[PDB]
Amino acid sequence: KTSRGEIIISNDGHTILKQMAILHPVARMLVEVSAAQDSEAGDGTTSVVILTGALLGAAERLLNKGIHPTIIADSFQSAAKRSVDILLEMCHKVSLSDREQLVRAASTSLSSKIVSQYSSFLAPLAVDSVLKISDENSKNVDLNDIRLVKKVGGTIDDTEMIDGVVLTQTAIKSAGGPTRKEKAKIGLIQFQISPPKPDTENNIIVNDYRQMDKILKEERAYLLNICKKIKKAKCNVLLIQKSILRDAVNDLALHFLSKLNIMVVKDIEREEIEFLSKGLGCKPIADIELFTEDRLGSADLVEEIDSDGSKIVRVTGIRNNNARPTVSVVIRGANNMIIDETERSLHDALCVIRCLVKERGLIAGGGAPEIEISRRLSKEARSMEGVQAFIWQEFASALEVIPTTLAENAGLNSIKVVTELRSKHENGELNDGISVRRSGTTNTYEEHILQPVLVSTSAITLASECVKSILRIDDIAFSR
Amino acid sequence: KKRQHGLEAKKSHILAARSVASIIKTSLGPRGLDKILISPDGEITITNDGATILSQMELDNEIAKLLVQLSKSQDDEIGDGTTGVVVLASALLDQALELIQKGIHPIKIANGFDEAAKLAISKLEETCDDISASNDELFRDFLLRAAKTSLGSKIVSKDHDRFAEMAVEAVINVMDKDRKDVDFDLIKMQGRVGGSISDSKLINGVILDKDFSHPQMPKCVLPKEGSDGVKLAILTCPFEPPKPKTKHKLDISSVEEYQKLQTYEQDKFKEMIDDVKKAGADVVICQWGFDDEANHLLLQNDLPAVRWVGGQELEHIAISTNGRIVPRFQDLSKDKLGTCSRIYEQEFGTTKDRMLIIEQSKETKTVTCFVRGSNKMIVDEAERALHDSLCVVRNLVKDSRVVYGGGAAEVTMSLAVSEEADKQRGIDQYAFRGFAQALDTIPMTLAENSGLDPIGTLSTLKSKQLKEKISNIGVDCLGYGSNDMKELFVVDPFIGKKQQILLATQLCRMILKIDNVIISGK
Amino acid sequence: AENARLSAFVGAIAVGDLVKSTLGPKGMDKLLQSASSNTCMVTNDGATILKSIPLDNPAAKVLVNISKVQDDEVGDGTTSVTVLSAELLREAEKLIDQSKIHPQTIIEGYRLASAAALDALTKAAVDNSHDKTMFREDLIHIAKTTLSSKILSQDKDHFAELATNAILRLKGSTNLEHIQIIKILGGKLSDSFLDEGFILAKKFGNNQPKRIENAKILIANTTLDTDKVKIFGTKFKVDSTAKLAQLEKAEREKMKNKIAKISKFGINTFINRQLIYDYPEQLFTDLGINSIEHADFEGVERLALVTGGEVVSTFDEPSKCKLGECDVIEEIMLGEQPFLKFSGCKAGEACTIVLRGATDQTLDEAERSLHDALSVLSQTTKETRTVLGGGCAEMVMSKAVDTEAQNIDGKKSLAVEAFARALRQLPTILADNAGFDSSELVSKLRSSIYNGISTSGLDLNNGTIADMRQLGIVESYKLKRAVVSSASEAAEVLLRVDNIIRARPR
Amino acid sequence: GEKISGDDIRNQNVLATMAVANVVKSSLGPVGLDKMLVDDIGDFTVTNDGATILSLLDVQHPAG
Repeated sequence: KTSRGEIIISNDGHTILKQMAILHPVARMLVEVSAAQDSEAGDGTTSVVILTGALLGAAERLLNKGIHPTIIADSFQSAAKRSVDILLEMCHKVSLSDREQLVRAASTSLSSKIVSQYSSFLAPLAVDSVLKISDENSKNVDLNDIRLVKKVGGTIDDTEMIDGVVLTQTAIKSAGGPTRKEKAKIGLIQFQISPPKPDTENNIIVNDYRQMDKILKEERAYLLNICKKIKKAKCNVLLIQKSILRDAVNDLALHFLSKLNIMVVKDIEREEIEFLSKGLGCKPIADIELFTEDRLGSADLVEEIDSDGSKIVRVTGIRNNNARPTVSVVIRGANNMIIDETERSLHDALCVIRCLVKERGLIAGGGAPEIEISRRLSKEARSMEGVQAFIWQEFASALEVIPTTLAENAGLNSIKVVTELRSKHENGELNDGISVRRSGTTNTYEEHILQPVLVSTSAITLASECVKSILRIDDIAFSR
Repeated sequence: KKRQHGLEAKKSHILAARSVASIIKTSLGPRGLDKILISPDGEITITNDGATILSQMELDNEIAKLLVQLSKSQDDEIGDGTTGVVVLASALLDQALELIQKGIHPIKIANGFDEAAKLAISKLEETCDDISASNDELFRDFLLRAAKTSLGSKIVSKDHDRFAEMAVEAVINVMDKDRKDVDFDLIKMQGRVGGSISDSKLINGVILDKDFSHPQMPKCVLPKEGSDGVKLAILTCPFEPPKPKTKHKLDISSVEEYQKLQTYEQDKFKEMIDDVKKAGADVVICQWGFDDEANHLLLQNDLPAVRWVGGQELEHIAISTNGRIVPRFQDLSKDKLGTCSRIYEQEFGTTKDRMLIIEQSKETKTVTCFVRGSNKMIVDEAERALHDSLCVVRNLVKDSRVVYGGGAAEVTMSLAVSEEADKQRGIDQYAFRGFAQALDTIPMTLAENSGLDPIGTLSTLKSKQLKEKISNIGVDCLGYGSNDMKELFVVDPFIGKKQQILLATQLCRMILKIDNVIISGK
Repeated sequence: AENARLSAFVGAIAVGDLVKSTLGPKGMDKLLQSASSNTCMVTNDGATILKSIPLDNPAAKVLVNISKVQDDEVGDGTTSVTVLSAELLREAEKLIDQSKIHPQTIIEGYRLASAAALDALTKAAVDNSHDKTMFREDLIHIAKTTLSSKILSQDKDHFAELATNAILRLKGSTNLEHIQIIKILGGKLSDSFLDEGFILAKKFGNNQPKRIENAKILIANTTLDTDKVKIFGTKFKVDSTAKLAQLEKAEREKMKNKIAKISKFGINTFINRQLIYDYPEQLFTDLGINSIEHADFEGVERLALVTGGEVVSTFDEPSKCKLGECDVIEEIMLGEQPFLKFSGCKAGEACTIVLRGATDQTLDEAERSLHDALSVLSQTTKETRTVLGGGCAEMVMSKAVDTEAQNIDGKKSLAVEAFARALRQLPTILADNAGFDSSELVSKLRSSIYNGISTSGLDLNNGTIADMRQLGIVESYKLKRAVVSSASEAAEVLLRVDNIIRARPR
Repeated sequence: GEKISGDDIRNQNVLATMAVANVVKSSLGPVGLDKMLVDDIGDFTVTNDGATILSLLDVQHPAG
């Protein structure tokens, strides 16, 4: 519960630490760790967030040894670099474009909250979203091209990704004359339709009572002449930006467009115009002088879906195909709480494949990387014969804290799982991990338990960076 | 009243004493440091003793009573090397915190300690040596080797040769020729503040704060004409002119009856001094005061006397002089006279109060070490340090087995329990190893105060004890270099480490079983 | 002496003991937690530490001003400036009180010691100058001395090649505004890139192409926000809205005439100081010209040094002024927000260094490292003399101070020797953070210089005495003279205080 | 801020939801009866519909 009364129920580590009130100076820097995990990884935050406080138990045990923090910090730096090379040896070869692999790999991040029951329909929507927007050259693939539409009502089973421009805001609805728009041009209006009102002082000298209504006739004619060129261009769909700023709109603009059967929508953010201009390809119109038919786009049909009282505008088809299309999906949920649960759930699936495009490597998680790295570390740590032998070995003992927590959080005995892990991973092959459904250890490939290598690399990097910043502070001083 | 359930009272309750016991951790070994504890009455007691601090210290959590209850039995059982033992008593509860996080049941943690405790003692019985197999001369040589490491612990360890002959010669006076016996009850050490700490001598007897009254004679008479022990005597009944103690009334019907009451005490004044002079007893101790008119005649008949002597010191005098304190004036006889070799009053300071000293040069039942020092605070600390030496020799008497000290015992049994843990397997393999892991913290803590690498020394111990089974290699507390304890004459009693570790293990079994804490006011 | 100076000695030492852990390359960083705004900052340099900490002692506030002097002149290793003055206050607690010597005489002993200290710094200086071949190659190792005092030293070898090529592109530029430092969240310190050009954190327009070759960039200070602001106290007097609607619309064409004057230049890129309305923004799309806006003040100034252009307000003449040209202006997205990457500048007038780090505290703090390191490179070009650091310079001066004490003799030798003993405590404090033996390392270094070996020094990595020339420890004479001369005169004023006057708070 | 962990949260949440639930259970079935709510602002509505009552009722613990 925030100071304003906002209630947020989630297990997300980045969301909890965002509104968490921390009175400890060093612990306030732990929020930055969760901020970097969302920017770099951005997927499986519930599993990654444990690395923030996992090394705290290992660093506390080393304080009694009297070892200088720089030696402890530098030992974690080399241990992190060696841990990355270990993850690169066990990765699986995965093609860039595929079908079942993207569904199987993302299904690990798709299932966290109870909403995973409806994730069967979310997997085709998450894969096709990246399948449409992507590049074979492994680019950054900005997630801003995929917009999440939040609508109250319905169920997640009704969630469907729209193949064309979608509008969240509705029209004024006062006139509401036209019930549909098809085979009409869709324009983008960056200006507003209002009687002229310059920012400077405006003094209109009226010497005759007939000039009053004449000014009204001029306001009707000046604003209609703009609509005359729009009607001449056969554009029945107009998009106006936020109308609460300055000019807004008069009440006579409805009867002008209703007679011409032209639909108009307002209160659109400036950032939304840039998003809609990419997919639709329509050149925005900043004034009536530059307004023409070449800048206007076109569409086959525009249907307004009305469900549970909430109306939404959907555009089908794209006339001019550009090199930067955009896609969007309409999230249907009972309340904003479930919508926020699906919001963070869809952020994970988009980050999983995005890391697979940059790095095609894939490694099986769920207890596998923690024991494999600790085995190759403490074994090589004994050959150091020095301060690095008593640190990396203790750091390898901190890697089993994650599967120990996963066992206790699942109700299973911790040692009983670790005994099965330590015995199997001794020799070891691959794919061996913790299974919560079967209550034991089995193949994680068939259990849909995986994780990208780039995510695991960025997770251990930020985990190693977290202990560096904690050990970087040698004293607590209260400044002014 | 607060509501505590789950890990709240199953962890912080143990973590409480964990932070409290870590305070005295810096006092472990001769390299330790002292502490200051202010009593609730305002007095200040400065000592490093783990049992003395925790006794007078007032804490909050009720676990403090569990630590004091153990120290009560340790004093009557072993009570040897308290500064060394008090640290390892709480080391068993620190390892149990790690097994709880691993998912082991708390009772399975407690029951796993008693299983590995019996096997660790059997391993220590391999390297133990028998001191009783030698003669009395070599036994006293073994005491001198032990008094170096064992006796010297706390401060004043600067010069250990002054108190070396004090503890050795104390158990020589009272002992059996077959070397089976102990009496620590008749040995009491009463020290004073003065002179230097190196002025301590061996004087068998008691030191009385009360001197000879009526300063009209000599402070001390060394010889005696009658010889035969100066004829020491003590009157149990108070010394007063005889009168009925019960309620009574006097009826004087004539002046003659009043005059007879005048000669009443006058006849008793001569009767009491003649009965003592007839026996020829020089030393006569009156328990409660004495008569003012008799304060002279005692000197007139040469009868030194004292007043207001505690009953506790009177018991040590009668057993030392082999006499019997006189219960009644009519029962006074020469058969109850004691034997005192020499008696004198110490000059002490300039004036102050002269301390009467009774001394027996020959064999006597009451053994006492003459102790003087400049510092007043070191008095109670140095006495209790040598008071534990009475139980040190007792451990060498009742138990003829002696093991090499220096923390080498816990390292020796560490390799045995590690091998015995693999026979049971199951979940007890980590539980049995955890019991030996807690004992491995003792060597690492010894090197903490000395500035030596805890693991670097411990790694050499197990590596050296692997090739040779001799236990003489142990942790070096004082920085003697090479870790051989045979050349350094470092030995510890077998029963000392046995019971103190076993009784601590038996107590921690019921401590880990605590779930809810209910506290009610007195 | 007693009640006159009480907290001026111990209070100043207690402040230096807090930053004692921050001195040296093996030291650690202190956390500054402000009681207001609930913010925090992690900095090694005492300039920010001493500024934000409440100081009850007026003598401690004086240490802030002398810290600001070394902050601008040097900026790195400024902790030893106030610590050296704190040791002079400790020795003054004895000679003034115990030995009973007037404070001015103790000051005079430091005055003659300051003159003898300047003679030891000049004679021991090493001249590196003339040919820039071996000079620039030595700047790699010379910079590494003061480059990283932090826990970030893993970036030393990486930033050593970037800092060396930074001054190479400047070609003798002594202005610190000609270099561009970019702070980017995420990544590692080894991921820092250095290219010839500038990278802006802004973006292009909606329809602006992502790649443009041989583009001509031109900036300006004008305001495209809307209409025309004209002069103050204006107004519109019209008969009706027929003329009013034309006046507002015509000025959109009047600004297009100014944009038509821009098209006469033939520039492929335009940059405005203030915001731009949508209509003049779309006119730039018809002409195929990029647009950049939202630059408060330094936004247009930092790009003018890189492109080598000039602000043109009038747009009147396509002949005079300046026309900048960049080979490839293509927008390159780095991290999250898209960035504008420029390449192929017309000249080497400026340069840009890109830094990447995971922690935001590392970006702000390491910015001062490269900012101070480039100042050192400019001083090594101007001042041709350099010295050797790493604890050796303090023992060399101690040899000259002890030599002058034999000539002066008298009772002032107690103050002269105390100045030498104060110079002996600095390497003790310098080696205190590493946790090695002080009596072992100082005795080997102090006795070796008396034997005629000036190349030795304290090595805190291996914990022994090693050659400072082999390890690459080199300090310029400008850095060494500024620290010693200021710290010697810093405590000179603190010893002149015979009374404490506390004013009534407001 | 104020943070409590363990069963204390789940116990106070169930007891809070059960207390306000037992108030509307009297309207169950044809034999149910309406109840009155005092808004302290001067407005009152007597109905058995839980949609309006739960909207008018001030929720103490955020779990309600």
